[PDB]
Amino acid sequence: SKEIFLTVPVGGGESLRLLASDLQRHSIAQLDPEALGNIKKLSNRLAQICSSIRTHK
Amino acid sequence: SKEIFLTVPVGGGESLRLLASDLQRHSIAQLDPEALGNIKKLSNRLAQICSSIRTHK
Repeated sequence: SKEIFLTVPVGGGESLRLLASDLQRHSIAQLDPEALGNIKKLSNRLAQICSSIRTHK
Repeated sequence: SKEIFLTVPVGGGESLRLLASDLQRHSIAQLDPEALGNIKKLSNRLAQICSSIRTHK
């Protein structure tokens, strides 16, 4: 494991392998309703951590 | 694999396991300079896909 990726199990079984070096839109737009919710929260919460970090200091 | 998580290899070896159900801030603030860059892009690009999807239609 060298590259970064997200694991979003389609529905509730097989886990998906989507690398950040590409981040396919459809791969996420083909998930289940419950999945879309998790993803949205993933980016939202994450975005908060970044700003919280001091990169200008 | 049922829960969603991100894999950010610290420096360049062992991959990290950070679930989205918690998303630890420090775990990301302790990574390497090259890692922080990838993460920031991960959330940015992802955020675009969401808005691209039609959830109001």
